[PDB]
Order: sequence, then C-alpha cells, then structure tokens
Amino acid sequence: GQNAQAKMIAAQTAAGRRQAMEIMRQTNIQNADLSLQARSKLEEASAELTSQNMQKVQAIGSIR
Amino acid sequence: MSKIESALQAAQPGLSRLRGGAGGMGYRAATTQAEQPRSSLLDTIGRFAKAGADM
Repeated sequence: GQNAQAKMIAAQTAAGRRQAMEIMRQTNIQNADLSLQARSKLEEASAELTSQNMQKVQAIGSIR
Repeated sequence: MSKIESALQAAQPGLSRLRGGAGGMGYRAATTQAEQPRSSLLDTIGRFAKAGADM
C-alpha cells in the first residue's frame, strides 16, 4: 500500500509542522510574559524609588 | 567693590540645586527586547523546505 505509506508520512509532516508551530507559539507567549514581568519590575522600582525620594524630602529638610 | 552678604547670611537662591518632591522617576527604557533573528531565520528555512522541498 504505497498510498497508505504516503498518508502515514503526510501525517508526520503534519505532526512536525504543527509541533514546530506550537514550539514557536509557546516560546513566543513565554517571552511576552517575561516582558510583562520586566515592566512590573520597572513599576516596582519606580515605587520604591519614590519612597526613597519622600524620605529624602524629610531627611534633607531636617539637615537644613 | 564691596559685596552684599545677606544672601550668605541666608540660603542664597538659585546657586547649585534646589529640590522639591520629585517622585516616580522610573529610571530608563530598555535595550530593545530579546531579538529572535536566529529563530525567525530557522523557521523561514523550515517553511521554505516544508513547502517546496517536501513535494
């Protein structure tokens, strides 16, 4: 059955192609999550640095 | 000839730096984002093959 063999192999092309497409989908989606995590880290850094600024206002104020 | 010294008796204005309450700096931007030229090249090869060299 040459046709049966061709059908089975065609399924392998389908298996590898969708498997590769999914590899890119999973890798691309994870990267987006990491970018969002980096953005959240930037926001947290901004908040803590603002707290440091506010403490500075009172600190340098007392020195003056 | 003579110099006015009241500003010395006080905090002379606009001299070096004056601070208010500046907050929310946010530091900087980022050096682009993780680039994928390698993976894009490889997937382009994969599709080209899977279309034309995979009869």
